[PDB]
Amino acid sequence: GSHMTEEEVRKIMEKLKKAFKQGNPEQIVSLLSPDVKVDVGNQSFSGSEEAEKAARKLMKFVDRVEVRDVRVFENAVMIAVEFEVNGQRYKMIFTFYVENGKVSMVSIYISPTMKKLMKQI
Amino acid sequence: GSHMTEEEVRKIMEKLKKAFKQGNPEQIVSLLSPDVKVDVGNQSFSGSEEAEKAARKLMKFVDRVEVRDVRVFENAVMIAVEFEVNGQRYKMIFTFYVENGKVSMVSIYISPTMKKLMKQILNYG
Ligand SMILES: [Cl-]
Ligand SMILES: [Cl-]
Ligand code: NA
Repeated sequence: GSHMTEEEVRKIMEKLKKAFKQGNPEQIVSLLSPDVKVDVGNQSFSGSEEAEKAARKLMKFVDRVEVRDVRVFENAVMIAVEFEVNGQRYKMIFTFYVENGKVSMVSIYISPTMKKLMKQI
Repeated sequence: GSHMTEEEVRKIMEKLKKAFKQGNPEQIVSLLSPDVKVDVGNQSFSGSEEAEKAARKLMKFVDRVEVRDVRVFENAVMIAVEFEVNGQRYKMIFTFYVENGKVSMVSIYISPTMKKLMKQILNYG
């Protein structure tokens, strides 16, 4: 009545996984709920518009994307990625929490070395 | 030079799991980095002492804890729990990101029905 079956979460996982693998950010943005909450480093973003703006900014600095692993846990889709920015490689973890077929919350873990870089972006 | 092995992460996972199941928050607080960042709903907390305060507030209202499932993903420990508050059961997911043997960041997913309740507890508990 308000939750998502494993099958439903898996469908969104496949979409997210495919989008990351193709380096296709627009598919992921379309999966965000209008009031999506994004947490990355000290920064926090509210709303799909703010999230889309942030995603586009980040992707402009990213020269290469590699998907290391993807896992589903309850209504959470976790994606471990490596981004190349200016010849340097950074590992990040994206967690997508799904409600009603869309992503309500995004938690992004970034390494301390990327924190300095991420402030610029 | 800066990472944690799967074995070290799993050790902390076991500690976190035991603390939840046995209902002993001080064990969790002891694993938090001094500058731990916690996000739950609209609330945000910085520092272990502040996180400790939030944990104590919550535990005042939580009458039962059930650890439904636990998984390790890279340096993230995810714990799915059910909390009982005032006779009602809520499902939550706690994600603990580990750095250098302690938890640097905590991300908590809560269902929309719990959102109002959690704001009361964390602000006014
Ligand atoms: Cl449901
Ligand atoms: Cl290391
Ligand atoms: Na949410």
